[PDB]
Amino acid sequence: SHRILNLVKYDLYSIFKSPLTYLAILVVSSLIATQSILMANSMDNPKHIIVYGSVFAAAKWLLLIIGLMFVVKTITRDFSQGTIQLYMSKVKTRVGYIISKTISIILISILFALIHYVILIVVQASSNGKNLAFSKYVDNLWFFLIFLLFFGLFLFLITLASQKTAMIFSLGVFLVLIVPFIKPFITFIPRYGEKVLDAFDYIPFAYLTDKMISSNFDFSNWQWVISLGSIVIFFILNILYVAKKDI
Amino acid sequence: SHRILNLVKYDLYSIFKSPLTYLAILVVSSLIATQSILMANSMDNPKHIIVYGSVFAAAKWLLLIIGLMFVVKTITRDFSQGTIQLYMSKVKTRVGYIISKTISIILISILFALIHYVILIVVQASSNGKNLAFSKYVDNLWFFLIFLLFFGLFLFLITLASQKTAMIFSLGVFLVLIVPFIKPFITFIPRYGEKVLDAFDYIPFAYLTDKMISSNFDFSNWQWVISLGSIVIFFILNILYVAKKDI
Amino acid sequence: MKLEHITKKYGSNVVLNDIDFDFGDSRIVGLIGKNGVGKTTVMKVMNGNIIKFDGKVDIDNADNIGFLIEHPKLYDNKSGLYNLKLFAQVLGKGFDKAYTDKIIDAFGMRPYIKKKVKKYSMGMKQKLAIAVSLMNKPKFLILDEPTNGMDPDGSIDVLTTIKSLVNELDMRILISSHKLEDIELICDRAVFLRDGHFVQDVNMEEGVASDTTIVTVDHKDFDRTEKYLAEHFQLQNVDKADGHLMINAQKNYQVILKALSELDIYPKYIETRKSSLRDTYFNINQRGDK
Amino acid sequence: MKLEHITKKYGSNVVLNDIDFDFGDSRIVGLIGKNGVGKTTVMKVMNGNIIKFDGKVDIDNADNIGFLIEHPKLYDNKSGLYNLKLFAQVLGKGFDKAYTDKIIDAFGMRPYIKKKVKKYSMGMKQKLAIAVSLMNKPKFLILDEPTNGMDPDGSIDVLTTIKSLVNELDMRILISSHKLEDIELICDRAVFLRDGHFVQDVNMEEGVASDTTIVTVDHKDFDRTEKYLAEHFQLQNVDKADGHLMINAQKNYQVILKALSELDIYPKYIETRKSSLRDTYFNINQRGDK
Repeated sequence: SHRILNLVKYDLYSIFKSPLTYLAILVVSSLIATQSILMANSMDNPKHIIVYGSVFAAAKWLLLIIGLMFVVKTITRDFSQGTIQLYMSKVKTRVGYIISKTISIILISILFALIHYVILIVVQASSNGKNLAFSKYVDNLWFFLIFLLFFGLFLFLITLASQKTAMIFSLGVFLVLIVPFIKPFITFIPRYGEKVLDAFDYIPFAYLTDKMISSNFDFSNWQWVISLGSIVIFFILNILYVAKKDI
Repeated sequence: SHRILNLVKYDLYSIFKSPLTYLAILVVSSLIATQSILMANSMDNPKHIIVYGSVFAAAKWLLLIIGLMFVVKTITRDFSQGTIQLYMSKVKTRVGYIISKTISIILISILFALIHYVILIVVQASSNGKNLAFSKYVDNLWFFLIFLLFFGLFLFLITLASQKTAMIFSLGVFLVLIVPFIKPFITFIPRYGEKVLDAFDYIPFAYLTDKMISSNFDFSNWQWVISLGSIVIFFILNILYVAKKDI
Repeated sequence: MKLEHITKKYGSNVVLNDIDFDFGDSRIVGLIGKNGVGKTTVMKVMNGNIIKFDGKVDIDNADNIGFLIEHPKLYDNKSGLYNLKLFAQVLGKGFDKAYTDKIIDAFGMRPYIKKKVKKYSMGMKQKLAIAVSLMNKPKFLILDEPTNGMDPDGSIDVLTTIKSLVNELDMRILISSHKLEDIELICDRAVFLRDGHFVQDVNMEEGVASDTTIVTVDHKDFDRTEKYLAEHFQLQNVDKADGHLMINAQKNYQVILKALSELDIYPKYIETRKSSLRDTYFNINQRGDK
Repeated sequence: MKLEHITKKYGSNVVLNDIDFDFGDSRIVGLIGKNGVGKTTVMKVMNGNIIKFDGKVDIDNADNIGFLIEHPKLYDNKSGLYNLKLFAQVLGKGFDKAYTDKIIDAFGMRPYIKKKVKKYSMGMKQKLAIAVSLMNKPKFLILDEPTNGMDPDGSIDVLTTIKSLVNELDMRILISSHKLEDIELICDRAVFLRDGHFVQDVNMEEGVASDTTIVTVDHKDFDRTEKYLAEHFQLQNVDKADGHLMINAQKNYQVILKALSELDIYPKYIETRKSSLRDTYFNINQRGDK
């Protein structure tokens, strides 16, 4: 059981040593501070009242896109440098490799959620207004976990199949940013707009990306079952392909 | 005799044979068409009159930052693959190399000016309004020459000195984008703001970038003298360094 | 570690064809062949990258494997000590300071042990990669070209150091390197790969060396001398392309020169010398191309 | 083609110290040294790449120079035939189909001359680099490690083909490489580099005086053999009790054995003692580390 703990341990160290992590934190903090200052200096409110939905959504989107880049980079590091063949010796190693990578993804997600929580706390402490509730931060953490797990497993599968990296980065950016852009023109499609809009509530990509902007994590029962099922199917398929693929 | 013509001849062929040149043209044309259609569908004018200054400035800006990226890539290809050692043999070859790169820069600039002319001609042809003047396009051609020549020779000096390729792309983006972001904030400096604002009208980087978004081209005599002198000093220094550097 | 009936194929093309292999009372074994004959495929099969090989491989789960393949694999951005620490923790049971220190001192990377790997050269990276292979504490250590871009002095020193490591640790070595004259210095047995199967298996233990006599002459005369030596003595090997005829060690040259003189045909070059792997290599594999 | 009094310093570290070089009646020359001694520096100064000689370099403008350095340099996304056309327009006088076709046909990369460089292996690319060097139509060819990725059989065909072009036209070759036994196959002289200067120079046709060939014959034939050797070559030591006469090294045994077979003489024994590049290399170079 040494290989699983050692792989997760070294990715966290790699995160804590690079300066780009603290450059991303400074950039994110600067953008939220500019947005907060713009909202506070508005001429409608003489009491300096701030609503927290806009800061929540903006910080969530920026921090999510940074966390997405951090998980894809951690996933494709070994395939970029070609050191992966040292990690592909036995079967127990191929399974401990996938389990440890998933565990690392989970650790990255919890840390990023905690950072978002702390940052929102300091913004609320600085300003004045109506504080939020604990269930909101917890449910935000669950949404972070679900999103990052799903996308990390999908990109892990693509990087296993292709063993490259420029496509992986472009593909991740393509799935996150094309759908909000594409959604308004879907209605203009002749007689199939209503069908695609109803069916987008069951396609995991569509509603996860739509719900990315949203300040609440309200989920239906069907949505929860299908998301969990997709996670389990992806994990099982990854385990089977890593134990049956020849390099 | 062959040394000047072969390198310049192949850059034009690689331009006409790459898929990114047409991806870039399709993207730029789509952006210009969307802007023109949005501005044309506005309800202020019932007669569909269009003012071409905004389209001129926007198309010129996009083509400048794209021609700049095409120029940096063209100049860093050999240093990227490390094949510059096959070219760095004798002094006569070393000078024909520098001369050929400058001539290649001139033809790429001319080609991008022709694309700009074509885009403006099609946009003017489709719509209804008041046509421009030939003097505007010739001045636009000259402006293309000075900007691209200045930045390409400077960035060439940097690539010869450093032999690193990522840094050049970063420095290019930095030089195009740092000044508009800094310009509103430079004034707030205590008791030195008027001096720095007037001296920004003397720094070649500063006024070329300020005038990149202008819809008309005008220069002062001192500006012309400094720009031509700067071109000559960079060219002479490049010749001396290329004939005195050892790999 | 045993291999039984391995036959690996890629579509219609067949790469490996019904081989057998076994480490029998030998410590150093060399694998020799051309490019794209299945040397890297066999090495990948041995190391463990291929599972759909359609055969039977006898390996133990309690036994670890340390390997070196085609190119060094390292974290280029970071440092060398970080690489050693990471692969000792991730692959071995833990980190041993004295053991790693002994390996570092014997190989010699201490002056340059604290500088980043991206600033290293090829020989330094290859030596460090060899150290990564010993970091696993293997029972079997297999290396694919350990001396690719390194000078003769460095290669002789590195192979001698590896030989000195073979008695403190219980090691069985497989080396699939070219440049066979460095292999005869340190090797116990050599295997030759041609058309997938292992055709010949030469084992050398003591210095008897099976002394031989080399006679060199042009092809138009090589046929008649070949006829004479087959009618007179018993012959072990012949090389047609170089006109090299390799009979056993002959003490007296009198009967051969009198008969070839009465035959009026004459040889270009005659010697008796200790055998090597070069004659066997050329004999087995000059046949497919020339 | 001469180098006179070349000295190079990096700060206070002296790499080259008053070295002279001249192409004297030789076609193939070998450069032998260790790793990082400043061999790449010698090729780069000779290549015209280095500008601060602190010496004198005499170059005629009409002579063309062709070279190959550390790693092959090609355009990866583009094809091999493209590399030939591009390098023909940039370095040579032009493009001719017959001449380029002659380089392409003899080396053997015709089935795969039209695929993209991204799909090549290491050995095919080295041959393509060599082809570019011959494509230049140079008067001097300077190759830095031309055989770092091919099998022994592949290496011999490549060197023999290189020799064939040495004979079909007029070229002087400078080759720096390890694995020196393949260099001795086709070479006229070798120069050894130590402490920045060429310490020892060996011409292989002429030999060294320490080289001996010992021939023993019967006592009754000793007088006649001594008469023939006294007529033809120089005799240093004669031993009647031993029956052995040592003469200077000769690559060919034809004339000597013809004369003795004409005089009804069959030697008791024949052998040659020769020094190879390994013996010379170790004698010059063991002082470095050991």
